[PDB]
Amino acid sequence: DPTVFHKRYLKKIRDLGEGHFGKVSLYCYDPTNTGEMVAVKALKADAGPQHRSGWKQEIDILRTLYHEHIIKYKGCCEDAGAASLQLVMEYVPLGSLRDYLPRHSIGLAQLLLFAQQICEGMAYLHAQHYIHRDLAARNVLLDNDRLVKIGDFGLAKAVPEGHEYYRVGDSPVFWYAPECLKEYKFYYASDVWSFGVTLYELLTHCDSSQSPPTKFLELIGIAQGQMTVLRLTELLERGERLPRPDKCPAEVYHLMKNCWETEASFRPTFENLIPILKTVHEKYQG
Ligand SMILES: CC(C)(C)c1nc2c3ccc(F)cc3c3c(=O)[nH]ccc3c2[nH]1
Repeated sequence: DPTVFHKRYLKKIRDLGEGHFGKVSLYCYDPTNTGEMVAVKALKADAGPQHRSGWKQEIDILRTLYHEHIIKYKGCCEDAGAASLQLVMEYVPLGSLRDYLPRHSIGLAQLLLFAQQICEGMAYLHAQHYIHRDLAARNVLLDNDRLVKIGDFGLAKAVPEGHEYYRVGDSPVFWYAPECLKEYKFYYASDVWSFGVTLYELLTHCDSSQSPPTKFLELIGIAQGQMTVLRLTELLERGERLPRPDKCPAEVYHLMKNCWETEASFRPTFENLIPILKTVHEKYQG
């Protein structure tokens, strides 16, 4: 059953973040009056046809998802001037792990709990026959209780019923498995590769000097898209991998490497990752 927010009662507070197709801002929704704080995401200015269709897909997908570790869809708002809907979501005031981790002292057990929660949301997503396609620390958000909420479903897709992959502008190539780069196939297992990269980001505390783009660009250089993807594919097929983060346990690095098996069918499922991460979280907790 639909929920409609009325622009007449939305009062902008501040900007929060920029995703693939939309910008997110904080609003007070006050049909009285104070009222509820909500996040509102709107189609970016100068959006072309391809962007409007991506944006429509994002709203359609998020409208169907309902889980403790997926950012909560609240409703939509019409913007008649844009001829487009605006997406209203819960407000999660700690923002993304990309912005949070560099600014706080966080232990290994906490990082592994974040990872477990990411796997729980992703196991749910895959249950529902969607792939995310940009599973990266920038898109993992934290609520006031530091509970993980996966966000930015801008690239997400329904995997055609009867299949284990979706056949695929600017892609987040430094988070992508070789089959995505080379075969233009995005499997459920391709999101698991991306999770491995995200886990690497968590263990490096989202330090920019250690980031996946920094590490790969050191080897590939700035180049055109096609050349970048070719060079990246070659490195990955030859077994090149992101290094073990300082202070990362051997078994946690082995977990990353398993998520980065070149052959997709050898990677763990998100369902299996849940108890694996639970186990290592408890181990390093006490
Ligand atoms: C970059 C991206 C599109 C993933 C994004 N950033 C935020 C965000 C950043 C800081 C903050 F305090 C809140 C949010 C936020 C939010 O509160 N709700 C929904 C999405 C979202 C968000 N979505």
